[PDB]
This record gives sequence, structure tokens and C-alpha cells, in this order.
Amino acid sequence: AVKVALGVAFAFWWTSGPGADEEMDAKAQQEPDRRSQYTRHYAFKGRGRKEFLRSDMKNDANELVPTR
Amino acid sequence: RLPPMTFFVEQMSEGVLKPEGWATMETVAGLGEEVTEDEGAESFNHVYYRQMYELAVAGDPWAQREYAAMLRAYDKGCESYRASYEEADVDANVEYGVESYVVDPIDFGPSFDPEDMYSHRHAYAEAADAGVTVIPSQDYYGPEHDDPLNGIVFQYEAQPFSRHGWGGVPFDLTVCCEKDKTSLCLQGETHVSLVHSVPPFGPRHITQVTGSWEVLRPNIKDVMYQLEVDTFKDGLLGKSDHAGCGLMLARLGEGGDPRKGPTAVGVRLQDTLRVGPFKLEACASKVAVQGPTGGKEEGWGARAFVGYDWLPGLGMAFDFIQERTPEEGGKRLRGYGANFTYDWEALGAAFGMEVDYVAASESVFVSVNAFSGNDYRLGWLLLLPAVNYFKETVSSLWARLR
Amino acid sequence: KFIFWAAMVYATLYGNYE
Ligand SMILES: [Mg+2]
Repeated sequence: AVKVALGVAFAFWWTSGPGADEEMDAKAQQEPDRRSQYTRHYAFKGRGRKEFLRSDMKNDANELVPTR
Repeated sequence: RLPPMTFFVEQMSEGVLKPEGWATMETVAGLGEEVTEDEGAESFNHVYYRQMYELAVAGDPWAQREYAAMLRAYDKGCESYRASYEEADVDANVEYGVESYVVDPIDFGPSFDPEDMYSHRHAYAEAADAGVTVIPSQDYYGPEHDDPLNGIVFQYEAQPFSRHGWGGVPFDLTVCCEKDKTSLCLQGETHVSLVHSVPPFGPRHITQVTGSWEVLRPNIKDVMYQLEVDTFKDGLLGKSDHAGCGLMLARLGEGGDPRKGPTAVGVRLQDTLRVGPFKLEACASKVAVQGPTGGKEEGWGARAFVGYDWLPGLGMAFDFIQERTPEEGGKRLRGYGANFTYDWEALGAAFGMEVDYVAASESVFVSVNAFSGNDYRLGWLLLLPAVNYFKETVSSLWARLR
Repeated sequence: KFIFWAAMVYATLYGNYE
């Protein structure tokens, strides 16, 4: 009861900062998005294709077994 | 009609790589008795047994002993493994009758459909093993009253030219096929690894050949070919230094014919280095693509990761592109970026922070994520967007009452 | 420049071994 009153009362003061709309314009002015994670993909359709990064490839172990 | 050259520059500079090696048959390596894993020992054994075979054929009783002992362990392990197959078959014929074992159907997530309307189509008998693996390939927007999967991806992997489990030429292949009465999608990739030397017979020296092709009818009516040859060696500047070089060729064959069309040629380098307390991994590339009609277009790319002993938890990476369009004397178009990450734990929660800088538009992107598996103390910040919504509700409810 | 000559420095010194 006291906590949910004091948190909202502090939010009223902290949210009421000056200007408050130029930063909306600053954030929305960069309509190019944040840069997204790179994957190897095909040129025509963009399905992922397998990678040979050393820090992942150094953990891999395979073996050979006879067939039936 | 060819892809942009930034695609090739990103593809040819993606970090320090490592090729495909030899896999060992575990019952004959370490004859009879159980083993453990180590790369140098397996790589030694594969070339050691070919050498002892050549010496045993030439004469040489000491090599004949080793090769005959390997043959004895090989026969014993093979007969044991077929006995295990017979035992598994008898156990399956006991547990079920003449019935077979059935897989789980694929989960596609929630829908406004009864979710077992088509689940009986993806429950099938196994077949157990034939060499290849299949996965179904799904599209982003499926049909409304049906399952979204449309294509099939096949995967194969082998080691053909071995003598008795001492292999030669690691090889693998992957084909995606979607065929219907309207369109046709056919992508493919193959890798072949060739090992020249391993220690103590030399240093580790491995080349790798990659081929890939792209067909997409009736949208494109041209096919895409790529070929990559790249070579790695551990050394060249000091002990255990993982260096590598490579080249790439690409073409857009017009009508499918690989003799006509625009071409792309590129080369790349990688290296690692350790100076002071700084360990760095760097790679760089240059591509010399041909345009549709304009001619030469060239680009440079580079990536670097700076590992640091002290403060072993800060990750920091740097990236660069340079563009050289025609009228090259005044159209040098640079671009470079930085990336930092760190990681804390506080208040019973695990925090991770990532700071990103793009440096053309002077923007800093900060992103923090947290995870509290203990309590809801992390929700005290949830009072921040709940106030403003009220300030956008009453201000609506005022304007809706006027 | 940088990734033509030094992209053949590595190629020549890899050919120097094999
Ligand atoms: Mg597909």
C-alpha cells in the first residue's frame, strides 16, 4: 500500500521532465533499425547455410560405425 | 541482377575459421580398451596406419606386426557391432510384435484450429537409418486450413577413401528441394576437406573446397554458382598460430549455362595474435565484382575481436567496410562500427549489457536484459510505462468527452 | 593495396611449404 503509492508518486516527478518530445523525434528519426545478427544465407532465398567458426568448430567430435 | 557487393564482403569476412577433419572408428583406435578424445592423437593414428601399411607392403616385419594387430582389433570390433545389431533387432521384435515404432508429430505452435486436425500426417514409421537425414522446410505464411511445411532438405555426410577406418577426404552435401506444379526451388551445398600434414609428420595443413548452387524458377530464370577454395595452417609467425587464406569465385549463369554472365572474384585472410595482455583475432577481405554493365566495383572489409586477460568479461569487436564505386577519385565511402558487451549479477538476477556504435550516424544503442528466477523484485520498474498509459487514457477520455 | 599483395603473401608462403 505504501510502496505502490510512493513508487507512483516518484514516477510522477521523474516522468515530468522538460521537453519530453524532442527525444521522441530523436528516436524515431532513426527509422533505420538497430543492426541485426549476421548469418550466412543463400542469395536467392536467404535460408541459412552452415558455418565453420573456430570457437564452435573446436568442440565437435564425430566417429565412424559399420552399416547394417 | 547479381547480389550487392556488401553481401560478398560480409560473406568473405566473418571471423577466424576452422575446417573439417577426420573422424575415427572408436573400437579399432585404442585396440580393444576404452579411449578418450584428443585431436592430435586421432590425426596421428590416421596417417600412422597408412604409413605402416606402406612399410608392411614393402617388407619390414615390425610394420607387419602393427598392421596385423590393427586388423585383429578391426575384425573383433566389427563382429561385436553386428552382434549388437542382431540383439537390438531381436529385442525390438520381442517388445512390439510385427508392429513398428512411430515418431512424434511436429509442433507448429498455437492456432485457431483443433491442432490434431492434421497431426496424423506427421506420425510415421521410422526406417531407422539409411545414411541420409531429412528435415521438412516451412514457409513464413502457410495456407489457412492446412500445414505450412512445403519442402524437404536432405543431408548426407561421409568419408569415402579410407582403408580400414583410416579415412581420406571428409565430404558432405546438403540439398533443399521444393517442387510443385507452379514453382521450383533447388539449393545445394557441398564441402570437401583435404589434409596435407598433421604433427609430428609436419604442421597442421588443411585445405577446403566448397561449392554451392541456387535455382529458383520461374522468378529468376538464371542460376547462381559459387566456389570457394581456402587453406589453413597452424604457424607462419610463431608456434600454434592459426593463419588462413582463401579465394572465392561466383557467377550468375544466364539460362543455366555457367559460361555467360556477371562474375565476382574475392580473396580473404585471417590471423590471430597475442601482444602484451591483448589477444586479437582479425580477418580481412577484398571483392572485385563485375556489374551488370558498369564494370569494376571493389570493396574492402575487416573484422576484429580484442580478447583481454584482465577484466576477462568485457567483449569488444570492431568492424569496417570501404566502398569504391566508379569515379573512384572522389567516391570513397567508408563505414566502421564498434560493439561492447558485459555481464553482471545483482538482486538475485543476471544482467547483460550491450553497447553498439555505428559511427556514421553518431548513435549509441544500449540494450540491457535481466532474468530473475527467484522473485519479482525486478518488476519495480514496471511502474514506469503504466503511469504514462494513464496519462494517455484520461487525455483521451477528456477528448472523447468533448 | 592490402588484400591483393598480402592476400598473395600468405598464398606464396603456403606454397613455400608444400
Ligand atoms: Mg527452402
